[PDB]
Amino acid sequence: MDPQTLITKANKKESWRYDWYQPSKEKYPFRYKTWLRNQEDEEDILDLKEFDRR
Amino acid sequence: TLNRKCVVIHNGSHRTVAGFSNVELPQCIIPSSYIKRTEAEFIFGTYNMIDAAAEKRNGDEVYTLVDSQGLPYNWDALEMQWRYLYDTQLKVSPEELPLVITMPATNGKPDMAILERYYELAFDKLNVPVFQIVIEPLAIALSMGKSSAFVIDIGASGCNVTPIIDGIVVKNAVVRSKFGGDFLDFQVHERLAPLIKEEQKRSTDVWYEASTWIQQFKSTMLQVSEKDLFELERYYKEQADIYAKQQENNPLVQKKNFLFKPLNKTLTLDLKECYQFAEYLFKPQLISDKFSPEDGLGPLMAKSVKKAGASSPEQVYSLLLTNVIITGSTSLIEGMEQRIIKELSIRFPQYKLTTFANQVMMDRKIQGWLGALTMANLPSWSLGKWYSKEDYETLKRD
Amino acid sequence: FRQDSILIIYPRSQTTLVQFGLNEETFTVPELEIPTQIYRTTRQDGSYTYHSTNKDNKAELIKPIQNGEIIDISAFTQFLRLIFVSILSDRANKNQDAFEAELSNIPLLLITHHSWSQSDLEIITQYVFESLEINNLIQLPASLAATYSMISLQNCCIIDVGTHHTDIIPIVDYAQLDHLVSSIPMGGQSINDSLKKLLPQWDDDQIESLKKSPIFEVLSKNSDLEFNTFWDEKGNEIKVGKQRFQGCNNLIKNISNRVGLTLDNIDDINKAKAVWENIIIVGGTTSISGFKEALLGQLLKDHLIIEPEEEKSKREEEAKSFVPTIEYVQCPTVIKLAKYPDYFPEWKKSGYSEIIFLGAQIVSKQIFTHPKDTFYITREKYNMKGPAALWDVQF
Amino acid sequence: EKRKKERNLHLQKINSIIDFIKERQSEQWSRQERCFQFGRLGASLHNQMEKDEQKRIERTAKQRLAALK
Repeated sequence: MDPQTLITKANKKESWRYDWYQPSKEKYPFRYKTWLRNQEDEEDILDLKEFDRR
Repeated sequence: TLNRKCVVIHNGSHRTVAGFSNVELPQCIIPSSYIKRTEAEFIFGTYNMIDAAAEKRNGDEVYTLVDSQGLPYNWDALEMQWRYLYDTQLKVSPEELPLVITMPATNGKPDMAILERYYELAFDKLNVPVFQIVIEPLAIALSMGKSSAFVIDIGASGCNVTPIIDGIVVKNAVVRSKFGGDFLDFQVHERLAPLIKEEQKRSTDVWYEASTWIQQFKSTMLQVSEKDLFELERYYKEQADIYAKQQENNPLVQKKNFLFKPLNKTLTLDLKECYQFAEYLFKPQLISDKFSPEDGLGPLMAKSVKKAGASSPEQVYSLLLTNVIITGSTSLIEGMEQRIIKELSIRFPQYKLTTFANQVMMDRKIQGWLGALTMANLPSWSLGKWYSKEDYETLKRD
Repeated sequence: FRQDSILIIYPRSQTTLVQFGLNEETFTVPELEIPTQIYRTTRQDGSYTYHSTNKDNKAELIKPIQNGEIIDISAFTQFLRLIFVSILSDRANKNQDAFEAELSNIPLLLITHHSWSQSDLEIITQYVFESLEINNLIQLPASLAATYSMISLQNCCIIDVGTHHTDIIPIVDYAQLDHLVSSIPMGGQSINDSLKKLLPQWDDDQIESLKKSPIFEVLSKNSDLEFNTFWDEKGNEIKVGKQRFQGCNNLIKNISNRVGLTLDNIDDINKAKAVWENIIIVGGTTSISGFKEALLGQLLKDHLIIEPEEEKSKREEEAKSFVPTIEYVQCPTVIKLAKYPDYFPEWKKSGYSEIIFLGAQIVSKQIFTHPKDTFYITREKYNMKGPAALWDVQF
Repeated sequence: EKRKKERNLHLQKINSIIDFIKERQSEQWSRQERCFQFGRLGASLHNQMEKDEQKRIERTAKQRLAALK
């Protein structure tokens, strides 16, 4: 099948980004990269039995 | 907690300990020295430095980065050490994550310059977005669960005793002794020098010996007298005479044997000789007349307690002597804590000594790093002074 | 979970061992040995499209792992996507209802390396749960998968002799001392290139076939006869003399020096000796016979604590006038190889050179056949912290 | 007034950092115990995979007489 619909039909949900964050006490005078929660608005197949050892 | 990940870097006098905040053990424990190889090449790391010093190449020179004060003094190679941390060990940009670094307890003068150096090191060189300075005897004290504590960090540079009352460091009573691990590196290598046929520029050879077999002698052959050594021979014979009389031998003459690895030779030292090196931490007059007993650890216990009483003294005395924290890599030798127990109970017999120590061997070497680790995971940034780039920009103005 | 839905990926510098589903009677050899390589088409506008084959000779061959290190974190994860979808298509081709039985909930176990970065491991956590959409993920180290393939001894030492590198890892308390993990850049090719020095008139193919010959052993009968004949990859008979007994000594001496410098910095004396008594030497290189016994004997030669043979012999002459031995205080008094698991039939058949894969089958029978989610991130834990939840499921 | 707020915020900063470290002290004890148990729990599955595959070897050795006849 198509490589994306093999994934979506399988394994049955948020997204995450590695982003700068400025924390609150208001806002601290720095930032830092961390894993911030994404908000609402935020190819090929090898044929098997080719690498099968025999 | 906070959605964060901090960088924890501890620059001790002998070991540069670095790791992350989301882990409990450090990413690396590299030495606080480097081989300058001569073009100049600054070899950092543990295995890269022991292999380069085992080559015994000319032009190689082990140069330290942190002096006996606990302060960094070679800031450019410490930057290159910190570049070796962030890239080769931490594998992260220094601008991505916050930083937490360690400072020794001082009397108050040399902090602002080293803060300005740490301003020049975190911002001007690494572009760390925020770095937090914690005090290493304070960070050790809080990580054991104390806001008021009596911390003694016996490192390689010496003994660093620090009285702490209620979160603030009593700075005028902070005394830093000279006799510690690198001094024990000197004394052990001196007495075994007829037994090993041996007896800066050759500090490539000197630090290599101190990191391979002199560190092996202090970890295995060294025993500290838990009394004074003259008091210990008096105490051990009087108990053995009771053991002989109640039923119907000298414990010094127990031949503790050291297999010297560069020569394949037994180094037979009896237990008094193992007691002899550790005596100089508490009686440094046993090597030279220039060292008072106050310069040793024993009378420096009472001197740091009595100066903290003038921070009403006798409550400060009972505050410290019931909150004794023992830490350091040199304190891992057997009998270190009981000698501090004896030398302080003979100087304060009225007060009962309750001394605490991280009994884990690895965790007491990195207790300054583990002290900064707990401060790196605080769930409020108002719990510690987090030096933003603005905090250097307000220091730049006049 | 269902044990047929269990997926284990062991990616290396050269190859990648893949097995989807446990045999449930005995644990078997990994059948799929895919080379760790992806094909990067430089798509116009700058985008990348990652392929299994050379897409019209516009793709470049990107091997995302060399010497165990991830060098391309997006190309590795898309090569993980390349392998995973190839399992998803084959299970959709073989079973055709696998999306409700074999693919409806897939527990993924990616065997990780010590040299993989924290940002690299977190992008893998970001990739598996968003693009791969896989509901669970174990990021098991290659060091801890090796000691969980053995009898799960509490203190061990891992010597991962690869093709171009050797990873020397101490293990105490089922954990990794990251401040003592070192890796020399000397692997299976160091055995080959030392035979290039001993056999200059040969090529790389005859020496690698000599390294893959059955007559290549290390001394610590082949030993009695001087010359022996092996076969080439093309079937040509080639004679060799005593060079089949050498070529391994430089790698053996360099490992034992790096092992001895690693475990001497363990200040806890009780923890270090059980590491010294549980030496584990693994890798695709380590299929050479006699390599582990001489590497053990070199540790007996360089790091075994004993009274010196000159000092014992003088004292034995002094007793000739019963010998009590000199008692030292240093830790490596006994140096032993760890006992290997001799109860898997298929792993005894195909060798234990890839034994890191076998402990993953035990960990996936430990964690994926038990309801405890303490060592894998769920969909809930990814919706809580994301890749920040990766450092709550580590060993 | 202003003096009551400073002493209480100092006591709150003292007690909370003591409490949060004691939380992370217990987090240090909790994570190491799981590493000890699941390592030995992996050792238990080793003995589980041992006894299942050892009786398979013992049964086929007795069934060699059926192959022998």
